[PDB]
Amino acid sequence: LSPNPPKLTKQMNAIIDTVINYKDSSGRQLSEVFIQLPSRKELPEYYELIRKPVDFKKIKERIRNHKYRSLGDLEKDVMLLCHNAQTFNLEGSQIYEDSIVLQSVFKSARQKIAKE
Amino acid sequence: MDVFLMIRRHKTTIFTDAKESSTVFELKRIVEGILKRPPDEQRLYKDDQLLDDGKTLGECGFTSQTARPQAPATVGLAFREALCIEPFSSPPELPDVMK
Amino acid sequence: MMYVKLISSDGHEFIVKREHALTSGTIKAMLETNEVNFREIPSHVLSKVCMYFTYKVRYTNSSTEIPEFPIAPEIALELLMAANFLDC
Amino acid sequence: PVLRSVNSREPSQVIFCNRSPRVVLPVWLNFDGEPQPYPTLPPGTGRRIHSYRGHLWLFRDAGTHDGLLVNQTELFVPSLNVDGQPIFANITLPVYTLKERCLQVVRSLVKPENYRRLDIVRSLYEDLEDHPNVQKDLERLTQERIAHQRM
Repeated sequence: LSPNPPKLTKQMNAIIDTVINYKDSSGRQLSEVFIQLPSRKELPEYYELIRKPVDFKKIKERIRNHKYRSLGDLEKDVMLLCHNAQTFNLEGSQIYEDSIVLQSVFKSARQKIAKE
Repeated sequence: MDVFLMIRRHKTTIFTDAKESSTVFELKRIVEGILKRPPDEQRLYKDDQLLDDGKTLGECGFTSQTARPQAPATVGLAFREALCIEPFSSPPELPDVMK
Repeated sequence: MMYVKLISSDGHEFIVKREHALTSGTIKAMLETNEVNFREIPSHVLSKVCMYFTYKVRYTNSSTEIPEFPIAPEIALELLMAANFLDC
Repeated sequence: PVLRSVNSREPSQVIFCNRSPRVVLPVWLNFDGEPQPYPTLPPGTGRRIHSYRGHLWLFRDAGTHDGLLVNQTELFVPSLNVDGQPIFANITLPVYTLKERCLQVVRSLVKPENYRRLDIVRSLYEDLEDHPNVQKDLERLTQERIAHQRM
């Protein structure tokens, strides 16, 4: 509800922007498909299997609303997105592999922010 | 505008096309080419009404919306003889599995 | 000349443009000269086939919207036999 | 696979225009060449949709799977949107062969269990049983594309 210390908010945005603007070795923006969830009337089987749905838009919304109170609270929601992606989608598919790299990029972005 | 016609004379059917702006006389020339009978020896009909040579097909009632390639308009033809349109053969009774 | 005569099993003659009759490979093979007799195809079926030739010539490789070729349920089977025979 | 969508980065706005009396099933070929059914279009309706340059589309009758034309051809490939302007995809009926048109009519009036009870030539039963499908046409359109690419 109330705003978190400005350093924390700036730290949260720096990590999320690094994860969203990330380009893999092939030069692709991996976050693109994870920005917005599939529509409930478009893929209802998603909301049937995924009990706690989340996307990069919902994560960015929780930073500005100050719903996350720490870098851990932010990490838990990014791990959940990647886990949900790895649950619904088949192993070996491009989307599945893309969620592995994004999850790793988050850990690297978090560690670089902690070092500063 | 193009009109699609079925010219009927007894057991003869000519399938042809023309313009709405084309005359009855012009249609008679097409019939002349096929059936080798001069336009003076010809009588053309629409819904059993005789058609004047000077009139366009559009003036006679033949329109593109009603004279379609897949549903041509009927043109009655008689020679220098009563206008006679002989019915075609009939399909069999519709099968029970098609009912 | 520009027209061919197709005669039905029951005696009816159908005079169509050469271009229209050429839709059928079977008719090409069959082509008094410019006259083709069908001992198996009746007049209600042959008429529909000629309407199909007109429809096909007019709408093939044309930019305009294409309407449905109508087929009443009662002729469907005989028209199926004739089209398979004529290869059109 | 010859017939597949390329991994395009270029977005393309398309006008899917149903100028046919059939309910249209839009079919997107994915990156593996696999057919993906998209939302159907009622007769005489248009949808502005978001696609990609180099993506592959096919159009079928949603109830029977009969093949349809799009801009007078079988395959639809979105091109460049000149100054944002969308690409017009005109979906029409093809000029079906009289034999195919007849097969569609008989299939629409007879349930499959009764095909063999029709008074027709033995071969026409197998022709009725051979229902149109995307995959059958995909093989034929693959060969035509290879032949074009070779010449």
